Amino acid sequence: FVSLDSPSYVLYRDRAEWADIDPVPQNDGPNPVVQIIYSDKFRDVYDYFRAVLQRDERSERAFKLTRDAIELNAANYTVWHFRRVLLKSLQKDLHEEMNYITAIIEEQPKNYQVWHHRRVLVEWLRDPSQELEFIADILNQDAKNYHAWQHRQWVIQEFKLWDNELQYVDQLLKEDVRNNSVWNQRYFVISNTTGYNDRAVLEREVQYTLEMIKLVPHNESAWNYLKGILQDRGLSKYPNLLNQLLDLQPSHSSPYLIAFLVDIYEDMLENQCDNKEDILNKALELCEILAKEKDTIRKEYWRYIGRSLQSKHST
Amino acid sequence: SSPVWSEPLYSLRPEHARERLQDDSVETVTSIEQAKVEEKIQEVFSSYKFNHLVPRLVLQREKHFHYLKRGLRQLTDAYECLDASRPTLCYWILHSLELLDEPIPQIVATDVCQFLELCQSPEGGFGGGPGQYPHLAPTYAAVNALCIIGTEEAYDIINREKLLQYLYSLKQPDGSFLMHVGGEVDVRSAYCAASVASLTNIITPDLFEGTAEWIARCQNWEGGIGGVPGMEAHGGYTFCGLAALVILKRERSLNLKSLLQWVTSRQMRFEGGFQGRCNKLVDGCYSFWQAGLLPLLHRALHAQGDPALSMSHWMFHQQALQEYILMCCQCPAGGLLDKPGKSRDFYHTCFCLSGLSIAQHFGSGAMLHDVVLGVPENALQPTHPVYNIGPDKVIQATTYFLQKPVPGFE
Amino acid sequence: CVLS
Ligand SMILES: OC[C@H]1O[C@@](CO)(O[C@H]2O[C@H](CO)[C@@H](O)[C@H](O)[C@H]2O)[C@@H](O)[C@@H]1O
Ligand SMILES: *C/C=C(\C)CC/C=C(\C)CC/C=C(\C)CCC=C(C)C
Ligand SMILES: [Zn+2]
Repeated sequence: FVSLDSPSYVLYRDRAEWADIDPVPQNDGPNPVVQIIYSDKFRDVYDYFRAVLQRDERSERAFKLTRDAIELNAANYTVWHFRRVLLKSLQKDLHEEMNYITAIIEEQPKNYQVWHHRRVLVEWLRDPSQELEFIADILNQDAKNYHAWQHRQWVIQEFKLWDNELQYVDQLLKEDVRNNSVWNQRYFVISNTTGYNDRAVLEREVQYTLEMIKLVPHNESAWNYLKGILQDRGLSKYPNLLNQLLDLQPSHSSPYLIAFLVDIYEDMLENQCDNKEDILNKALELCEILAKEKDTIRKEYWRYIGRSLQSKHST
Repeated sequence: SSPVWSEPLYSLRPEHARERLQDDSVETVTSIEQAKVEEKIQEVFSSYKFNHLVPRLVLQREKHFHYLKRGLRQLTDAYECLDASRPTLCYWILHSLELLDEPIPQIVATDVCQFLELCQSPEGGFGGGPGQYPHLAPTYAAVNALCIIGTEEAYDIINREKLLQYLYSLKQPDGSFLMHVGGEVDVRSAYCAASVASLTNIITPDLFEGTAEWIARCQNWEGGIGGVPGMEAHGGYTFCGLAALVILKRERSLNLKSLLQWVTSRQMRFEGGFQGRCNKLVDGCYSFWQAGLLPLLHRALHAQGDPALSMSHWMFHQQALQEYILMCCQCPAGGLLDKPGKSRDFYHTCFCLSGLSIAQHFGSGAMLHDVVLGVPENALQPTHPVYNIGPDKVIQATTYFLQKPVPGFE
Repeated sequence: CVLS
């Protein structure tokens, strides 16, 4: 009806239709700590929320009240919980509620409660038809909104909407190839569809990622994805990769490349590679280079790697 | 070496300029935002250098103390958005004072006790404020706050029998926990649950059945941990997950190698602080979420008999982190923050300090090695990496509660 | 930066 900011808004203590119920003040005790100096409007609504909650009044008036409590503080999970109780008790139109939550989320996209609420609504209606489009809009405003991506993964997995996600992924990666949330979604979509065991899929991915690395050599995301899809099997299992990288090093000796090389050597030494002494030596030289010059912020990490390599493969 | 009145800084070395972003001439929103911050941070850094004269850095303890002391009692309406997180505001502020080694007047302590008592639900746990349903976030905060106070009065306020029942009413069959009845699920809940359960000594064999397995499923291809299986690696959720498994003595369920390499890569080569996710901006509050992971990893690896572990340092740039917090994260008026240009708040104040303390103190076995950058007074009180409250406070509380039986169980 |  009327919003907290509308010119015609009226405090609840002044509403005739609310006269029959006494407001319940919040009991902070005689000597309050972390006491918030609420605005008159804020306290007004909460004093009445407290009342309806205490009485467990499943009414249309209470339902409208929660809407105001939520606008005052959308992070109040108690209100949200009660609101859902009312949605059921009153048998409210869930599609109407979806429109509501849609607006709420647009205003406050980084709130835990709002997203959880929308997930409950989609569960109740078993209707995801609006999900991907909605989420895409949120992501269009903040491509890395965590709650947004989490919700999207849930919808896709729960309702099996995989068909167009890889395309979505490419779209966003074109917009910002530094978007780590998008590289993650990529792994999410592939590992859940074709999987990475299909060697044709793996190669496509390795190619794609190498191509992105060449386009933007200092984009850590691509490098992490490359190591991510090959690590389980073992970096040393892909001999051509080492060669390719060694060829690019003289021209792209970024800390990412040098680091990847140590990662490979590590795995090689772990799998009884040939020329163990030679591999260890190149690995230690790189660790020193990363610690003293190319990646000094991680000097301690590298020094550790150096010592680990020695304790594991010196002989 | 240098005179005592001048102390060379890592962030001011001429070669430190090389650490500036290389966008490969390919700009996207990400590089553009990163470059902007770097531009501002370089300016800040430069303001602390006067050619070869580099005055000692100073943590403004008094300004911080006065900001905190005020908030502990009263807060403007700007905090209306945290009305469902007051016990959390309590913990943030008290831990900050604790870290700053500023004593808590007996009167204030008793008032806080009463307040938290008013927030306790009859069904167990604590809510965001009096009359609010219980929630693990504030429950976690309320127990830590009571343990920071450490009096038997504080300890006894917790209704342990109902607290255990409450944890049970949030346990899911897949090993996870709801944050509150009918609420959302993610790794924060496993860490809240385990934190309060182990401190108050209310852990049953089945309480955490399947939880370690569930947390492991949260570590991803990046090596870090996401909020839920499949999601992006994130400093906050990663701290939650590891510390939870450390409590459950199940750290081994994770690939510690990928996790270590992930977290160390999260410290910004230029800023000196930590980002929460790869390719995102630096933020003072991760100083704890991220850097705090190192001590947990050190402990986990040390228990495995790792011969290559350091006996004097955490595997991150302790000095660099201290330079970011001290030169970029302090509000002149008191309190700490995200980064230059942001406004202060008790959340950032609590965590910037928590990280600064981890960055200054190393401990492992009988080995202790401090690195307090700047004036000696900067030294903060140590903090427990799992619970992030005084180590002394953790020992006192666990000892106390170990003396009570697990509610209705043998 | 909301935790909850
Ligand atoms: O850091 C990788 C590491 O994490 C584990 C879980 O501890 O698995 C994660 O990463 C895999 C890709 O590396 C994914 O297939 C899996 O779903 C995700 O949980 C370990 O198996 C792995 O060594
Ligand atoms: C900019 C900071 C952001 C977005 C938050 C990231 C941190 C997270 C998710 C940590 C959450 C921790 C929890 C719920 C347990 C700790 C609870 C309290 C300190 C009250
Ligand atoms: Zn922050």
